[PDB]
Amino acid sequence: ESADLRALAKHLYDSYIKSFPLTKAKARAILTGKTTDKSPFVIYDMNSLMMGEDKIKFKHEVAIRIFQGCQFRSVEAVQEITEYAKSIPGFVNLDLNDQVTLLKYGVHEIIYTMLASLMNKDGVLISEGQGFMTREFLKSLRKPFGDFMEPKFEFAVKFNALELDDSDLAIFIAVIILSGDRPGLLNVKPIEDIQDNLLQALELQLKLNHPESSQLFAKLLQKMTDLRQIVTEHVQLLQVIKKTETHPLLQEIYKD
Amino acid sequence: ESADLRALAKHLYDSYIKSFPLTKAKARAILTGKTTDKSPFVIYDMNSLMMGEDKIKFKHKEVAIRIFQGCQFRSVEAVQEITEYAKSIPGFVNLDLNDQVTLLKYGVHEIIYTMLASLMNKDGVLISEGQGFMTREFLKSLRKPFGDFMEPKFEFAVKFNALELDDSDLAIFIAVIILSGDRPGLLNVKPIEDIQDNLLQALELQLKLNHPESSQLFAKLLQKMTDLRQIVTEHVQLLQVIKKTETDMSLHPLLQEIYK
Ligand SMILES: Cc1c(C)c2c(c(C)c1O)CC[C@](C)(COc1ccc(C[C@@H]3SC(=O)NC3=O)cc1)O2
Repeated sequence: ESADLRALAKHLYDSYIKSFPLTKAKARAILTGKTTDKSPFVIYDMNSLMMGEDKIKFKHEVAIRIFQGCQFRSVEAVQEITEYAKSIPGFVNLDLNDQVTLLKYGVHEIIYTMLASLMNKDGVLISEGQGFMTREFLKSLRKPFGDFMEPKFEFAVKFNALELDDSDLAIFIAVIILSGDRPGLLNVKPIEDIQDNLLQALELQLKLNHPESSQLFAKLLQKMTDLRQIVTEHVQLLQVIKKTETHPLLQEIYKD
Repeated sequence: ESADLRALAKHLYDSYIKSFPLTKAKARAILTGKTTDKSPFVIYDMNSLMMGEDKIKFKHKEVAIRIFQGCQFRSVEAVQEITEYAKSIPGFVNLDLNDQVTLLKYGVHEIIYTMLASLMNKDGVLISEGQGFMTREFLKSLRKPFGDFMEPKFEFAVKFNALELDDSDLAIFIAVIILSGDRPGLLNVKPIEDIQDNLLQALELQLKLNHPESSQLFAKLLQKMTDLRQIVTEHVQLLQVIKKTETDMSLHPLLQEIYK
């Protein structure tokens, strides 16, 4: 019944709010919004990063130090997503090796998804939204690194064209984690039974929440392919990056 | 209204029977055994193959290369049919002309491997209008580069075939593929994207009437549009290996053009 999907929907939004500090509705204000409640330090020069890097609350060559920090968050979101996943009804009851797998692979698609929420066409928010690093600056970086985030900007700008909100992404995010075609799973029926349930709940969500936006649920699913390619070809930089910087205890934190 | 979509569902099925002579319904009857009039000749090793040329017509220099140029000739004949089918898609011929070409350049191969599964099972694939059948094992067993071309298509086919789509559904899905905004180099994307909402609308309603028990098949089907791109990519690159280990073997120009 609809009452049950609407239930599971509210459920997942709630976990989404608890598990994820910086929400999209929150970041949208902080971004180009007109609210003067605060003003993120903008990073645009080389002469503004190191001037910001003194006054900010960062926890850590420049083209490399910039990369490493985008890796500090990846290791953070990995935890936020994991905690969110545990609240997805049935996820903890799956076989445990299977949970690790679903998360091993979904993490990289969940990250770029919610990164699109901190992104507009000119840059991206940083450090809980206390920063905005311009896209023009990120292109300007040493050749192994200059096209690091350019694909994610390009993809974000399309994904945001959909005008999803946090209530939409919550159910969307969940569908990714339950992909059920990940390498190496062992009991696949329950993963799919859950995904079907979430995919149902997504469909009713966008229909209730964007009745004018027609066939939006169908457009959203094909953005999941756009993601699987972003991640495919993001690994191809992440391998070639192991052909530049060439820590022991740190490499263990960041390994893969 | 419902009925507008069911009319568009019928129109595309009708173009589909007329544009493709090897439907999934023909393929599935040859493969099963519903007959003794349409049984195929099976090519399980080299020695079969020289006999199959006696008993079937293949207008075909070594074996891995002639089998491969075999796939080329068929590919070219495949593009010609999809180009024909595309022309029947309401609105497609009304687009900007440089865009028709673009949608076709990028869509033609996602579609080939889609309807290739119609002709595949776990054990092999139908060749020559269904007159033959080449074991997956034989295809894995060809010379170092070529014995890998068919395998991911076999892999995609076994998952895809599991959806149990018939021709009435595939006709709509093929047309959802062609009309894609996401194609690089497209001039005016809104009129394309507007068509596809309607094609998608049709596919959603079609997949529900034709497959009620099968929950979320529309969703599930839209997902496998990911696996196609991954097979095109894997091909394009492995196709570049051949053209430089094999600088004597040629490439049909149509294929050559639609391959940037
Ligand atoms: C003689 C013959 C063969 C050998 C045959 C097929 C037919 C119809 C034949 O008549 C079809 C299945 C098939 C396994 C070919 O299936 C493929 C079709 C396309 C492709 C990709 C090619 S490669 C390229 O550069 N562009 C393509 O379409 C690979 C396998 O082998």
